[PDB]
Amino acid sequence: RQLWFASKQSLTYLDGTLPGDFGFDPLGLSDPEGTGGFIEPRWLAYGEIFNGRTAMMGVVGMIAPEALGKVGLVPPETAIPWFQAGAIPPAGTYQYWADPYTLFVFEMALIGFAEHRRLQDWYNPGSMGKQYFLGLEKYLGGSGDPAYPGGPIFNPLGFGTKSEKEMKELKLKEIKNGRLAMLAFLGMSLQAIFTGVGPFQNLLDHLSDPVNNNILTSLKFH
Amino acid sequence: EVKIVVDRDPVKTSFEEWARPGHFSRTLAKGPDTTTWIWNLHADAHDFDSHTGDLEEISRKVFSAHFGQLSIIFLWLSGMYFHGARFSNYEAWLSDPTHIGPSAQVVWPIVGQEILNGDVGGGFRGIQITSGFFQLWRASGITSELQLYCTAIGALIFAALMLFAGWFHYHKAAPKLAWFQDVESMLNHHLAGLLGLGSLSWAGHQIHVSLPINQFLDAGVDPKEIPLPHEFILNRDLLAQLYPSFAEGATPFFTLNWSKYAEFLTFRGGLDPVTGGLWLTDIAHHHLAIAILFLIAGHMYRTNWGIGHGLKDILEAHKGPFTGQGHKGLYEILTTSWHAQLSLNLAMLGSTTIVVAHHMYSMPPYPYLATDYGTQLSLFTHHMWIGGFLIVGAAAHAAIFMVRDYDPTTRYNDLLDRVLRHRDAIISHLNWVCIFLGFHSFGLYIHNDTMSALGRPQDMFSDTAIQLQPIFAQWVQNIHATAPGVTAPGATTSTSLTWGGGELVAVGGKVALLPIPLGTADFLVHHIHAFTIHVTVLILLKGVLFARSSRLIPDKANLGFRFPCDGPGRGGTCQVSAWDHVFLGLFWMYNAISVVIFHFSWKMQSDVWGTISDQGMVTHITGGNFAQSSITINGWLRDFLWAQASQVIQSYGSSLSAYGLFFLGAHFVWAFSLMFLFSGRGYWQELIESIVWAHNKLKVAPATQPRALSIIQGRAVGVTHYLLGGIATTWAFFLARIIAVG
Amino acid sequence: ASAPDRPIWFPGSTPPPWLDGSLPGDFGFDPWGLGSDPESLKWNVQAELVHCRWAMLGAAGIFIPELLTKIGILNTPSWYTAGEQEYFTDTTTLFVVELILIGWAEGRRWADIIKPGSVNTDPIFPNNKLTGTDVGYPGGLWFDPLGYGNASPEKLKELRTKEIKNGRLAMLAVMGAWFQAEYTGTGPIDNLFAHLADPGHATIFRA
Amino acid sequence: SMRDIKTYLSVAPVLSTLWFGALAGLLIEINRLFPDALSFPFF
Ligand code: CHL
Ligand code: CLA
Ligand code: CLA
Ligand code: CLA
Ligand code: CLA
Ligand code: CLA
Ligand SMILES: CC1=C[C@H](O)CC(C)(C)[C@H]1/C=C/C(C)=C/C=C/C(C)=C/C=C/C=C(C)/C=C/C=C(C)/C=C/C1=C(C)C[C@H](O)CC1(C)C
Ligand code: SF4
Repeated sequence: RQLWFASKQSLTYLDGTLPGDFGFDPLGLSDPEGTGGFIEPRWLAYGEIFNGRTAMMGVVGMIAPEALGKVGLVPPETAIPWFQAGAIPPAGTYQYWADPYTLFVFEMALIGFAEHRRLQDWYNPGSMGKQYFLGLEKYLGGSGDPAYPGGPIFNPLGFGTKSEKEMKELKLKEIKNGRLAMLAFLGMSLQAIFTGVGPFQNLLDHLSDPVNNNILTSLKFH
Repeated sequence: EVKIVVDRDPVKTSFEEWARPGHFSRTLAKGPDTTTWIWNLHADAHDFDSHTGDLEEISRKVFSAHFGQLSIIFLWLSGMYFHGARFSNYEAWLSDPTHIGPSAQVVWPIVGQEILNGDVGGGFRGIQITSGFFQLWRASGITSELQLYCTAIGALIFAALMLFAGWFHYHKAAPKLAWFQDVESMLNHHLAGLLGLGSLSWAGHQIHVSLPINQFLDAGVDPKEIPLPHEFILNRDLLAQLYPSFAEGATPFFTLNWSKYAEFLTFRGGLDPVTGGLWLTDIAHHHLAIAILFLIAGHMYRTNWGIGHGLKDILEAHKGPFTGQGHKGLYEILTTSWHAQLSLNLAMLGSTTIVVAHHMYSMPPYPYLATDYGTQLSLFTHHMWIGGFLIVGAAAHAAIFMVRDYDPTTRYNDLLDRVLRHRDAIISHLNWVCIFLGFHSFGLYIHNDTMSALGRPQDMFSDTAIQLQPIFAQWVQNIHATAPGVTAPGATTSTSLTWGGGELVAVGGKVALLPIPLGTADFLVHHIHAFTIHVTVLILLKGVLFARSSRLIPDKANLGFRFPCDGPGRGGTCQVSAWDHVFLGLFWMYNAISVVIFHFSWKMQSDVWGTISDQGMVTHITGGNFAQSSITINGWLRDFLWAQASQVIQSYGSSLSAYGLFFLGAHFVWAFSLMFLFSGRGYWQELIESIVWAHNKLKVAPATQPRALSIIQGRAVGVTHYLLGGIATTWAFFLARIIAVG
Repeated sequence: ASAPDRPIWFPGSTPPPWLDGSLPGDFGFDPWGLGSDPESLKWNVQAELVHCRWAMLGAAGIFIPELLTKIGILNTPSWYTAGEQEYFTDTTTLFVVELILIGWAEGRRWADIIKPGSVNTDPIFPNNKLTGTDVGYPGGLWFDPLGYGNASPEKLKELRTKEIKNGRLAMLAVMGAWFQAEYTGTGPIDNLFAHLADPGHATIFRA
Repeated sequence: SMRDIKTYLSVAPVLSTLWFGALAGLLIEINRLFPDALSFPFF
C-alpha cells in the first residue's frame, strides 16, 4: 500500500476498505464529519467511477475515426478530427441524416429514460423489479450495490463468478483504466485548443522528429 | 481543522407557519389584543438576536437572508437589461451620442399620461434616463439588442439559482458554528478568490473584447458592420491588424519581455480627446496591477498547512507601552458579535462610497460621460446620499454592541476600558471645538451680510477686500499639476485636468473638464463642511459612549437600547437612549450632505460646465458668479435657489411636468412630518377615545382596539417622512434644472 | 377499493396517501397536492370528467373534416378560421342562444353535484326519469339507450378507465392542434404529411 | 396543504393587494372605454 500525500486527518477514515484506496486526500473533502447534499463518500466514489466509465468510451471513440481512416478503412469524408463532427459548430460540421438539434431531443429521450430509471435504485435498491416493464422487470432487480449492478443483463457471461479476490482485482483494474481515461480526455481536449489538429495526427509529429515540442506550441495560434 | 461541517435537514419545509403570523415571537404568537401588535410584528421581524440566544441559529438565518438579497439584486439587473433591449433607443444613440438623449422607459396612453413620452431623438419618444447605463454598455462593447436579451436571461437564471441556494442552505444543509468562525480562510478566499480573480477576468475581457470594439466605434464605422466579438478570438489576424503585438502571443509574458505589450498597456493619464474619458489601456493596466496586488494579499493568513499569520497572534503581539497590552481581547470580541462586525463594515463601506463619488466626477471613466451633465450630477449626488446613510448605521449598531454584547466579566479589553474612563474629557473638548468652528465659520457669512447691507463693501471678507486665501490647497494643486516630469517621470500627463496646467478638453462643443481655481469662497465653504461633520461626530459619539450609564441615569443599560425615557423626574429625562442619539444624528447628516451637494452644483455650473465657440471662447452656464455672490447668505438665496428654480417651476405642459408634480408632492410630505415631530401621543389617544365612542354607538367598534402610535414610533415616522420629503424635493429640482438647461 | 399493487406514473415512487386506486384512471399522480383535502377531490374529478368529454367532442370534430377535405370528399374550410365567417344570423346572436340553452343543462348538472339524486325526475312529466345511480354517470334512454352502463363492478371500471384515457389523449391533442395552427401557419393534417415526408427536418426546429 | 395555502391567501395584506388590483383594472378599463368625462349624460 503506497500511500500518496496522506495527511494525519485523512488516515483516520482511509483504511483500505474500498477498492483502489491509496490515501490521497490533501483537502479533506471525504471527511465523515458534517455530511449533506452531495459531499458523501458513497456518492463521491460512485461519481468518480461513473465519470471514469464514461470517459473510457469517450476517449476511445474520439480516436478511432482518424486512425481507422488513415489506415484506409473509412472514406476520407467521414474520417475527420473529433472536434469537427458537429458538437462544436464553429470548428467544422458534418451533414447527418436529420439535424444537429432533432438528434439532441431523440438522444435525450432515450438517455433520460435510462438515467431516471437508474436514479431510483440509488434511493431504494431493488425497486425496479416490481412494476411491469414488458417482461424485462424480472431481470432489472439489482444486487445491493448501485455501482456494481451485475445480473444477466449487465453480466451475460459470468466473468466475475466463482471467486471473491478476483472481483476485487477487477475493481482495481477498472479504477486504473478509468482514471487513465479522464486524464487522456483532458489532454486531448487541451491539445486541440493549442494545436488545432487531430490528436492522432499530433502523435506522429512527436514520434518521428521530437522537435516540435510544447515550447514551439506556446504561441497559441488560432 | 478548517473543514466543511453541516447539519442535515434542520428545518422542515411546511406551510403551517405561514398561517400563524408572529410565530417567531413568544409574545406575538398569541394573537392581537390591540393595533399595536400589528406594528410590533413588522418592527421585530428581522431582529434575529432577540428571537433566541443561540449563536449558530443566528448565523444560519443571516446566511439565508443574504442569499435572498442577492436574488433580489439579480432580478433588478435582469429588468434593467431587458428594458434596455426591448424599449430603448440605444442602437440609435450608438451613432450620435452627443445629440441624442438616452431613454429606456415608455408609458401606456391613458388619462393623458402619454405626454411624458418626450422627443428625445432618433425617431424615439420616451423618458430620459440619468443612471448612465448607455455609457457603461458602450464601454463593454455591446452593439446589439440580442446581446442585451441574452444578458437579461442569464440574470433571471442567476436569480433563480440564488433563491434556490437560500432554500437549500437553510432547510437542508446548514453549516455549523465552527464553519462561520474561520475568519482566516474567509479572508483568504475573499481577498484572492473574489477580488483578485474578479479583476483578472475583467481585465481579460477588456483586453480581448472592449478595446477592439471601441476602436471601430471611434473610427467611424456603422455598428452593424463591426465584427462580432467572437471573430476577434478565433481569428487573430483581425486583432493583430490593430495591435501588432498579438503576433508574438504570450511568449513575452513568460520571457519577461513585457515592454512588447506597451501598445495596449500604457501609463498615459489625462483624457481621451475624442470621447472625453480615461484611456482604456490605462484602465486595463490598472485592473492587471490590482489583480496582482489582491492575489498576493490573499496568502497572508494560516488555514491548514502551518504557514501564514494568525490573526489573534498579531493583535496580541503589538501590546502597548502604557503599562499593558492594549489590543488583547479584541479577537474574541470580533468573533462572537455580529453587531460589532456590522458597525465596522458599515463605516468602511460608507466612507468608500464618498470616495467613489469624489473620484468619478474628476476622472470620468466612461466614454461620453463628462458632457452628459445630468448623469454626472445624478451619480455624484446618489453616492453621497448612500454613503451618509451607511455611516449613520455604523453608529447605531455600535451602540447596539455596547448595550447587548459588552461584558467585562467574560471578555475584557484594556483599550475600551481606558476610553470609557476619560469620556468627560473627550466629549467636552469636542463640544468646545464645535463651538469654535461654528463661530469662526458661520459668523463670517453673518459679518459679510451685515457689511454689504450697510454699504461698506471694503470691510467684507472677499477677494477684492480682506482676503482669506486657501494657500495650502493651492500649494498641493501646484505640486500635483507639475508632478509629470520629476516625481513621476513615467507618466505623460497628470491624473486629472482639475489640478492645473492650463488645458481644456471639449467634446461636441461642450466643456468636459478644465482647471478649477480656489479662493476666499472656497475657504469659507470648506470650513463650513468641517463644522457640520464635527457636530455630527459629537452627537453620534455621545450616543455610543454614554449608552450604559452617566451621572444622570446610573443604570441605563438595564433600560435597553431603545426606550423612550425614564420619566419627568430629575428635571426631565426625554431622549436619553442611544436610539434617540441616532435619531438626532440623522438630521445633522441631512444638513451636511445637502450643503455638500449644493456647493458641488453651483461651483460646477459656474466655473466648469458650458459651451465653447470656434475661436475658443468659453461661456459658462451661470457665467462665473460663484466667486462674488456665494460669500453672503443673500447670495445663496437669490442667485442659487430663486434663479435656478425657474426650470422646475415652468415645466408644466411639457415632458418634464412630472418633476414639477414631484417637487410639490415632496414639499407636502416634508411639511407633513412636522405634525409627528412637534407633538406627543397623549393628545392623540385622548382624541381616539372620542372617535371610538361614536363607532360603539353604531355597533362598529373593532375587536382589535385602536391605539395611538408609541413614542418611539412617532419619532421614527417623523424622521422618515422629513428625510423623504427633503431629499425628493432636491431630486426634482436638480433633475429638471440639468435636463432642461444642460 | 384500495389497490397498492398497481402501476403508477413513476416506478419506485410512493403514491400519495390520499390516492388509493379507487377512482378509475388512478396512477398516483398529484405532485402539487391539489387534491389532498377530500372535499375538493370530488370537484376535481367532476371537472376532469367534463374537460375530457369536451376535448373528445372537439377532437372528433376537428380532424375528420380536415381529413375529408384533404382527400377531397368534403369542402369544409379551415377549423382555425370558421369562427370569423358569416352565417345566417349575427355571430353575437348565436352566443346568447348557446348561453341560454347550455346554461339550462349546466345548472341542471350543478344541482346534482350539491344534492345527488335530486334532479333525476322530469320536471314536466313526473313519470319519465333517469336510472343513473352515480354522480357524473347518469343513465336512461336519453343518455344510455343501448344499456351498456349496467354491469358488474368489473366491466364498469374498465369502461370508465377507457373513457378517461381516451379523453386525456384528446385534451392534449386539441391544444397541440391549436399551437400548431398558430405557429406553423397551415392545417393540422398537412403537418402530418410534412412530418412523414421528411421525418428528420420537418419538425418544430424547422421554423 | 390546500387548507394552509387557502388560510395564507386570506390574510389582510394579500387580500388587500388582490382587491385593489382588481378594482384598479376595472377603473382603468372603464376610463379607456368612456374617457374624459365631466358629467353623466345618459339621463
Ligand atoms: C471526477 C473526479 C474525481 C473524484 C470525484 C475523485 C474522488 C475520490 N478520489 Mg480520486 N477522484 C477524482 C479524480 C481523480 N482521483 C485521482 C487520484 C486519486 C488518488 C491517488 C486517491 C483518490 C482518492 C479519492 C477519494 C477520496 C479523496 C477525496 O477527497 O475525494 C473527494 C474529492 C473531490 C470530490 C475532489 C474533486 C475535484 C474536482 C474533480 C476538480 C476540482 C478542480 C481541479 C483542481 C482542476 C480541474 C481542471 C480541469 C480543466 C480538469 C474520492 C472517492 C483517494 C482514495 O482513497 O480513493 C479510493 C486516493 O488515495 N483519487 C486522479 C488521478 C490523478 C483523478 C483524476 O481524474
Ligand atoms: C473563492 C471563493 C469564494 C467566493 C467567490 C465567495 C463569494 C461570496 N461570498 Mg464567500 N465564502 C468563501 C468563499 C468564497 N466566497 C468561503 C471559503 C467561506 C467559508 C469561510 C465563505 C463564507 C461566506 C459567508 C458566510 C458569506 C459569504 C458571502 C459571499 C458573497 C459576498 C457578496 C458579494 O460580493 O457578492 C458578489 C456577487 C457575485 C460575484 C455574484 C454571484 C456569483 C456566484 C453565486 C459566486 C459563488 C461563489 C461560491 C464559492 C461558489 C461555490 C459553488 C459550489 C459550492 C458548488 C459572495 C457571493 C456572503 C453572502 O452574501 O453569501 C450569500 C456571506 O454572507 N461567503
Ligand atoms: C446592511 C445593512 C443593515 C442591516 C442588515 C441591518 C439590520 C438591522 N438593523 Mg440596522 N441600520 C442600517 C443598516 C442595517 N441594519 C442603517 C443604514 C441604519 C441607519 C439609518 C440603521 C439603523 C438602525 C436602527 C435605528 C435600528 C436598526 C435595527 C436593525 C435590526 C432590525 C431591522 C428591522 O426589523 O427592520 C424592519 C424594517 C421595517 C419596519 C421597514 C423600514 C422601512 C424604512 C424605515 C422606510 C423605507 C422607505 C423607502 C426607502 C421608500 C418607500 C416609499 C413608498 C412606500 C411610498 C436589524 C438587526 C433596529 C434594532 O432594533 O436593532 C437591534 C433598530 O432600532 N438599524
Ligand atoms: C438654524 C437653526 C439652528 C441653529 C442656529 C442651531 C444652533 C446650534 N445648535 Mg442646533 N439644532 C437645530 C437647529 C439649529 N441649531 C435643529 C432643527 C435641531 C433638531 C434636529 C438641532 C439639534 C441640535 C443638536 C442635537 C445639537 C445642536 C447644536 C447646536 C450648536 C452648535 C455649536 C455652534 O455652532 O455654536 C456657535 C453658535 C452659533 C453658530 C449660533 C449663531 C451665532 C451668531 C452667528 C453670532 C451671534 C453674535 C452675538 C453673540 C449676538 C449677540 C446679540 C445680543 C443682542 C444678545 C448651536 C448652539 C450642537 C451643540 O450644542 O454643539 C455644541 C448639538 O449637539 N443642535
Ligand atoms: C402524468 C403524466 C406523467 C408524467 C409527467 C410522467 C413522467 C415520467 N415517467 Mg411516467 N407514467 C405515467 C404518467 C406520467 N409519467 C403513467 C400514466 C404511467 C402508467 C402507464 C407511467 C408509467 C411510467 C413508466 C413505466 C416509466 C415512466 C417513466 C417516467 C419518467 C421518464 C423520464 C424521461 O426521461 O422520459 C423521456 C421522455 C420524454 C422527455 C418525452 C419524449 C416524447 C417523444 C418526443 C415522443 C415521440 C414518439 C414517437 C413519434 C413514436 C414513434 C417513434 C419511432 C418512429 C422511432 C418521468 C419521470 C420512466 C422512468 O424513468 O421511470 C423511473 C419509466 O420507466 N412512467
Ligand atoms: C399527442 C399530441 C400530438 C401529436 C401526435 C403531435 C404531432 C406532431 N406535432 Mg404537435 N404539439 C402537441 C401535441 C401533438 N403533436 C402539443 C401538446 C403541442 C404544444 C406544446 C404541440 C406543438 C407543436 C408544434 C409547435 C409543432 C408540432 C409539430 C408536430 C409534428 C412533428 C413533431 C414535432 O415537432 O413535435 C413537437 C412536439 C412538441 C412541441 C411537444 C409535444 C408534446 C406532446 C404532449 C407529445 C405527446 C406524444 C405522444 C404521447 C406520443 C404517442 C402518440 C400516439 C397517438 C401514438 C407532428 C405531426 C410540428 C409540425 O407542424 O411539423 C410539421 C410543429 O411545428 N406540434
Ligand atoms: C465519444 C465522443 C464522440 C463525439 O464525436 C465527440 C464527443 C461527444 C465529445 C465524444 C465524447 C466524449 C466524452 C463522453 C468524454 C468524457 C470525458 C470525461 C467524463 C472526462 C472526465 C475528466 C475528469 C477529470 C480530468 C478529473 C480530474 C480530477 C482531479 C484532477 C482531482 C484532483 C484532486 C483529488 C483526486 C482530490 C483532492 O482532495 C483534490 C484534488 C488534488 C483537486
Ligand atoms: S414627556 Fe414623554 S418622553 Fe418626556 S419624560 Fe414624559 S413621557 Fe417620557
